[PDB]
Amino acid sequence: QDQICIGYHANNSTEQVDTIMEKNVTVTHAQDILEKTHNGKLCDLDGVKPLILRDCSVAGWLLGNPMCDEFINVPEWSYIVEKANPTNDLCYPGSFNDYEELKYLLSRINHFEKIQIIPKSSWSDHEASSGVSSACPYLGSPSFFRNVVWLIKKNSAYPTIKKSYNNTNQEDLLVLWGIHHPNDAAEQTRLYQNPTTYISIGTSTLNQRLVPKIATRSKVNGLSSRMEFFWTILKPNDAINFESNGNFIAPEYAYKIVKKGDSAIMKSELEYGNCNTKCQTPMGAINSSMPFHNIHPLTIGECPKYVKSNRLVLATGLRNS
Amino acid sequence: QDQICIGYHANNSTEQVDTIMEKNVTVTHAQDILEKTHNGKLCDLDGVKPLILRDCSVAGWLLGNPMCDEFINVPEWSYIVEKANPTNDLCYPGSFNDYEELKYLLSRINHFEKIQIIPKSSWSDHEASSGVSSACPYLGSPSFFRNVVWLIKKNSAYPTIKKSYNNTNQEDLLVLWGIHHPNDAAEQTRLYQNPTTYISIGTSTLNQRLVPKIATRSKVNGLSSRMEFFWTILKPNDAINFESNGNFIAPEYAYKIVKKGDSAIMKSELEYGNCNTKCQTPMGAINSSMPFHNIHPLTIGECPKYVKSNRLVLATGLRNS
Amino acid sequence: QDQICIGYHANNSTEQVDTIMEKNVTVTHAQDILEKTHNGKLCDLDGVKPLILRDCSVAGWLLGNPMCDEFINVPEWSYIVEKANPTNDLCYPGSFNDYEELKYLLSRINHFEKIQIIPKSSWSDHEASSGVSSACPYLGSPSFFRNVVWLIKKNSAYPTIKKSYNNTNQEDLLVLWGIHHPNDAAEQTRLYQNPTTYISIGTSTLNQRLVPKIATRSKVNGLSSRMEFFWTILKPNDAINFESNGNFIAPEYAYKIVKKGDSAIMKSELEYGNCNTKCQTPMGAINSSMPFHNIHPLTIGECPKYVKSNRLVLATGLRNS
Amino acid sequence: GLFGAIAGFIEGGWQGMVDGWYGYHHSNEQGSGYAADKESTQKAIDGVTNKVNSIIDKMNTQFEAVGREFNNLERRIENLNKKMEDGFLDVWTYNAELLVLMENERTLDFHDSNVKNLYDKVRLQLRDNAKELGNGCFEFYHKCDNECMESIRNGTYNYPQYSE
Amino acid sequence: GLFGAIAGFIEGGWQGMVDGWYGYHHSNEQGSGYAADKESTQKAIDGVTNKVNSIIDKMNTQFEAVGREFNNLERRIENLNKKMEDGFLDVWTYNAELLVLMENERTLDFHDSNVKNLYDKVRLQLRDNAKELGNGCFEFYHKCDNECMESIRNGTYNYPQYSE
Amino acid sequence: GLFGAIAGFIEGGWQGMVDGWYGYHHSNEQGSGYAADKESTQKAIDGVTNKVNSIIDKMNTQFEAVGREFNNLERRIENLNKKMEDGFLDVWTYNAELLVLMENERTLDFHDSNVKNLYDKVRLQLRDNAKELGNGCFEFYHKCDNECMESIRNGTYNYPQYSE
Ligand SMILES: CC(=O)N[C@H]1[C@H]([C@H](O)[C@H](O)CO)O[C@@](OC[C@H]2O[C@@H](O)[C@H](O)[C@@H](O)[C@H]2O)(C(=O)O)C[C@@H]1O
Ligand SMILES: CC(=O)N[C@H]1[C@H]([C@H](O)[C@H](O)CO)O[C@@](OC[C@H]2O[C@@H](O)[C@H](O)[C@@H](O)[C@H]2O)(C(=O)O)C[C@@H]1O
Ligand SMILES: CC(=O)N[C@H]1[C@H]([C@H](O)[C@H](O)CO)O[C@@](OC[C@H]2O[C@@H](O)[C@H](O)[C@@H](O)[C@H]2O)(C(=O)O)C[C@@H]1O
Ligand SMILES: *[C@@H]1O[C@H](CO)[C@@H](O)[C@H](O)[C@H]1NC(C)=O
Ligand SMILES: *[C@@H]1O[C@H](CO)[C@@H](O)[C@H](O)[C@H]1NC(C)=O
Ligand SMILES: *[C@@H]1O[C@H](CO)[C@@H](O)[C@H](O)[C@H]1NC(C)=O
Repeated sequence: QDQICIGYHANNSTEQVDTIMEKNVTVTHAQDILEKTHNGKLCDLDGVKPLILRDCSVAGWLLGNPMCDEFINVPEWSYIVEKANPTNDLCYPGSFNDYEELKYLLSRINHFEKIQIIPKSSWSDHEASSGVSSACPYLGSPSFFRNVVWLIKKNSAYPTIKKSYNNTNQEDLLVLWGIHHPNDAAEQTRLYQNPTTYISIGTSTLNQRLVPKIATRSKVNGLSSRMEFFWTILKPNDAINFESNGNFIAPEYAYKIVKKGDSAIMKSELEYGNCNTKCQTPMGAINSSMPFHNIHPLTIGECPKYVKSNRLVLATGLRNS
Repeated sequence: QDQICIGYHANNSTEQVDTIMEKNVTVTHAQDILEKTHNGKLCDLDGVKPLILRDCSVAGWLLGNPMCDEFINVPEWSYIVEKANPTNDLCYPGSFNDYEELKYLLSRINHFEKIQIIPKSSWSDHEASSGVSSACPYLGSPSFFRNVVWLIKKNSAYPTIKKSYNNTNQEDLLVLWGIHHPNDAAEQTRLYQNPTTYISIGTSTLNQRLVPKIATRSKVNGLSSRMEFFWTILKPNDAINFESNGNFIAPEYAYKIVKKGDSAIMKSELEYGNCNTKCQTPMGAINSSMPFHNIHPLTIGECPKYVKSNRLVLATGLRNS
Repeated sequence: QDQICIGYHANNSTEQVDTIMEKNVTVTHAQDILEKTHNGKLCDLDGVKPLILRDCSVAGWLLGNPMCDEFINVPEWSYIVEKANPTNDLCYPGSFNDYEELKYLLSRINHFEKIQIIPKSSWSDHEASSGVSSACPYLGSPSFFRNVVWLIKKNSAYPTIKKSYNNTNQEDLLVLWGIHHPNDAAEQTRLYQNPTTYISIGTSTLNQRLVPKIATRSKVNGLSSRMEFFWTILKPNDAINFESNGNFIAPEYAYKIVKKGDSAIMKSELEYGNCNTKCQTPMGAINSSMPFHNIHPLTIGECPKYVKSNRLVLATGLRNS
Repeated sequence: GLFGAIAGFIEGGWQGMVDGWYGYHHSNEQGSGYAADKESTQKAIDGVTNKVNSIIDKMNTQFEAVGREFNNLERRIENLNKKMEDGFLDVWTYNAELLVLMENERTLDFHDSNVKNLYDKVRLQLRDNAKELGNGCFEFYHKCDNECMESIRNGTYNYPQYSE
Repeated sequence: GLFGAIAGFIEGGWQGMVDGWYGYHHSNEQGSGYAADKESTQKAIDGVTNKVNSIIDKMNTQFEAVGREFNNLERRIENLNKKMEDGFLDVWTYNAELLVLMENERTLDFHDSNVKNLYDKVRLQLRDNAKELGNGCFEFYHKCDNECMESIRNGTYNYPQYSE
Repeated sequence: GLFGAIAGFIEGGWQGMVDGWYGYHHSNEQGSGYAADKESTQKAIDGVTNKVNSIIDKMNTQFEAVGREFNNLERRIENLNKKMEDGFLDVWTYNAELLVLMENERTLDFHDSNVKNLYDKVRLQLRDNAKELGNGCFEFYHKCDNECMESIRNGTYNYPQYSE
């Protein structure tokens, strides 16, 4: 006869979702909110290209390891990529004060501008072109870190140094220098004449006195000697004052901080792909409209939200027999 | 004929709430659980008045910056208010060891009692009333930090000092002292005769040796010299031992910690209102029965729960056409 | 006549659960998911027995406090138990560099193997069996820390020491040594002849110079002198180099790290029960199928999930009049 | 409406009933009127009062931020400190807002449930003795005096009352 | 089924209805057919669209992990850093998964609610004029032309239509 | 009761039914009795078993606190460490308690749902052949032998069975 019936939609989709009381439930329509794919590349970030340290560390770059000449001048970057174990670091064995604190500063910077603050030619009463070592070779010849100069005596004499540089720029200056720790008293006089030496350094803020440690150590990269490096941020119109009668590894080039900004130091073995992206992870870039992802927690750019899941599916439709 | 009908309440309230599936839904009755108003003042906390450092820093207060005389004696406080950039700090340029660690201790204290542990008059073989500087002026005349005394030579002589103080109180003692770093060897002898000096300090626990750093630095507040300050907590019945042959900035007044307790160091440009409260934020006090608020996360007292929201309304009644 | 009725289960259980809108609701069946009981003992963990420092601290153990002989040799452990205030620590007053950082390393280790790296008999030109003190008594007689030797002069002479040890094992070496800080210049010469002394120490990585601090301090355990101890991890095939002309507290025994692993340092006054467990808390072990517990947050082993609650009951059945 | 009572088969609300959330409206021989069902109005006021207090009690120990400062060479732990305190204050802001969104809904569907359960309280009593109009009202197959309304209004209505 | 409509008294779904989530299926004199109830289909699409967007908006400020490094003598804060970042990324993973599990359910029971509320839309109109088959269908006590179906399909059906 | 079945129109529970959560109670010619509806009892035991296990599985990676110590001049990071571990252990305590409160409720309303869905399983079968007493019971317009009860008890009841 006559009839009327109330029913509901159904279709052919096999997609399943979960609820609290039941898993693997098939539905008519769903929405996956979890991006699970990247391009496996290291891309530019919104058109600004990353700085990919290759087999160089931050220290090798900033100090100017001769094996790191690729980075002598470096344009504005978006983020920095460093390998887990860069082979080019401190060619001359030693240490780098407050290194992780510097690395952190770097994640807050987008561009350095290398400038010569004390030319190697200005040293009239000390030797400046003999500060080289087999530990730091360039094309097979003994060399050294490019941005600092290892001064030694001249005509059997090391007059005490009084050098001063005033930051007359409008940008903060990253200034690096070092001290050399010999292996015995003979080496000390051989390099510097003076047996008992020091290096004082002052700014508005900094007030340090360094004395070299002449002592017996185990050979690293062939040497028992050590080079120990220091740094500071020189604020505009402040000056830095060096006084030393030996073991001084004087600055030559320093870095104007021309662009503070949001940045990062990615640990990744990957290298430069040739691409652009809005979201970059250390294992590859992301291009998605998804609100979530599961690729890597350490990320940079306008990215989805990281989550440890392998599947996250929202149910929009209804049950389906 | 005869009838019976089941219905529900309704009224005139326009108040809206949100749900997951629908926003801006009008209801009969609701409850706002988010306090969004403060009095814009810095009040007493349950009748005990805060300590409002004005243009003085914690260091200026504790060391006794002459521009900070308002705080020479300071009653029990409930919390401490410091400006973001206090203008009265280290009038004589230099530094303050473990300053943030001291600041943290302060948030655990409610009352100091200044006491004279080494009177300025007790120095028989050194000058004690000439330790002043243009950097630290009081009413136009050269002065210095009040709680420590800057000793210099007397009759072209600086005998080595052996001074000792035993904490015979039942309270912990906060004891401050300093070392002076000159700018050249001439200044060193001019102040102290002795060219090579030191300051040793010992307790049960402390065992330090300080040597001044005579070096060239950039002028700050007119000077290239520096004053560097140290502190320790002297426990009841322990003693502190000073030995020095120059550059010693000896203690005179110290602080008995008479009241440990819950406290805070608020950063606020605000100053003393004339009021009382149970809950104080850095931008104003709170008086509410609300379980939540959105005014400031750093808070002190019996306060609501901080939340970043701008609206939080619970639905008690029902839907309203 | 004829009837059919639909109803539901009911029974005699008085157990209650909570909901958002209603507390203390009785139900037919429930499930408590909160383990609230321990055995009040310190057990073995899966058959491997803990190391229970008794009245000895980590420092007393590792340095070899004579009152700590119980731990001269110590088998593989599962976790370490230390009292809140061990009475046997630094018998000779002083300090222990980077102690908490060492304690943390320990929570990453399961077994040390004590080995003699410099025998006490090898010191031909210094005294090695007179380095004892009343501060460190053994059975009533003056003694010292067992793992290090306090060298003094011999025939009114202290030749400068050049000692070197190469880690020829395949395991990392924990190596401890110290410096002695005298109380006056007389004591310095009485022990070491030389008035001005130092201790240099080098590895691949370490490059330190220590000078003793001769100064007046308050008596602790009867003495004004201090012993200050240092440590390092010696990596396989690296060597450690000591040079000193006084105040050197030389190593004798060191610790091969034979078993890295997951571990812990429990703070507990409890001592060895005689039992085994899968989950150990500082106030007692746990044996449960419960998914949660409320006994103590700091835990080790396959344990339930810690939660601050006192009751957590899930409703499986239904309402019960 | 999840149960479909409120704003479903019942088009709107009764302004004239200023006596509670749920009730009635009759119109017999002796006039019209309103009466608040003090029964279901109580199991409802008990509901939201406990709900509000539970939402508040679940969050009395939340997360307090304390002030810590760091120097120019402690930028790492300073950032750690910053993000760790921002961290907890974000999750608790999430927890508050999310609990409100979720319980505002279970609140509205709770009033819908009660109405659906009151229309069924009456419907499961006046079986043949009335006709379900379907707009929320019933029409009797007999006359219902002001003492007949009360028996329904308190739970026990007598079936012996003829038909058509 | 929490309301029992979907997969309860209605055994399955209508493949032939490719016009929406809820609808009808008649069979009168002038043939059979399907028609999507654009009414309840809209209050449903409004539901899940707002639901998806709310789930996403509730978690746009979540927790970002930044890279910090530590030396060989900073193993304590390094571990603190590690576990604190693992900490937040665990709770937010919990928050996401748990919100999905809970709202997938309130989603399914929402479609069950709507069907239960549509069967009751028709049932509360064709009181005596039809017999509830109980499998989801009704059978008329009169003939129902293609203009009779439409009056039910938009909310106002006329009762004056005789019986048996 | 959100669906109003349990403790609503059905005043209480049947102690005599020790065979499951939902069931029946008949009284025909051949005597009385109880029978557990193994059907809905299974879709219910499946419910809470998965629910318990989901609550547990959602929180197996929670937050572990490890022991770290700090000296007298590390009071800042010590406090950071303290509050950061107290922090996570607070939110997870919140997460546990809150999930229990919320799912205990959806548990009770789930049993209410099933009863409401069983009374409707029978009601949508014995349309005219019985009268809904309204207290949870039905009364037949014919006699119902012990083989008549079984047909209802497993889903297919035959309508051809006369009236009054
Ligand atoms: C500026 C200078 O003197 N460079 C030397 C360098 C330094 O003298 C030395 O590094 C001190 O720090 O010495 C170098 O030769 C080192 C060479 O010496 C042998 O005795 C040793 O056995 C070899 O392994 C090797 O170290 C050097 O190259 O670093 C030479 C350099 O000219
Ligand atoms: C105790 C004492 O000697 N106070 C002196 C102070 C100290 O000598 C000085 O600070 C060393 O630390 O010197 C002060 O005068 C400084 C004055 O000196 C000029 O040469 C300089 O060009 C000026 O800018 C100014 O620094 C001082 O006031 O601090 C005087 C004080 O009496
Ligand atoms: C190696 C050695 O010389 N051991 C001495 C020890 C040291 O000389 C001393 O610790 C220096 O660090 O001295 C001890 O006797 C100390 C004894 O001296 C009195 O003057 C003092 O008043 C007493 O309280 C007490 O300290 C010692 O036992 O430590 C003796 C030891 O032989
Ligand atoms: C640096 O140069 C400017 C301008 O010549 C000068 O005023 C300033 O004092 C200098 N800085 C220092 C610390 O000498
Ligand atoms: C301080 O004084 C008390 C009592 O005079 C004395 O016993 C104690 O040893 C003193 N403290 C020190 C370290 O000298
Ligand atoms: C330790 O011994 C090995 C083998 O004898 C040697 O090759 C190595 O260089 C030594 N280590 C040092 C640092 O001397």
